Amino acid sequence: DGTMTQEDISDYVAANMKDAISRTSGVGDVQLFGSQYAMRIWMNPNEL
Amino acid sequence: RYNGLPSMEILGQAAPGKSTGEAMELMEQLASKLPTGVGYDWTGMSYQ
Repeated sequence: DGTMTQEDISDYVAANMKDAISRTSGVGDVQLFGSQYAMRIWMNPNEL
Repeated sequence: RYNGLPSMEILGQAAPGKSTGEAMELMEQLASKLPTGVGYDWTGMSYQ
């Protein structure tokens, strides 16, 4: 429905799916094809 | 927390005469009519 971006889908999987899948029966390592959201502080050197 | 998610453990039992299966089936029915984003699961003796 084009309400969630690539970065938004990656967060939801990382935050609400990955942990449970990684603890699932017979599952070894789990690799996220993306990244979980973090609080990004994009600094401006001119304003600093 | 249960399986890495916020939870609240609820104890209980079947009334005189009725079995554990019937009591659990009703809890599953009552749990389905709860607000959006509220799930459930069985643990300990109920898991077995």
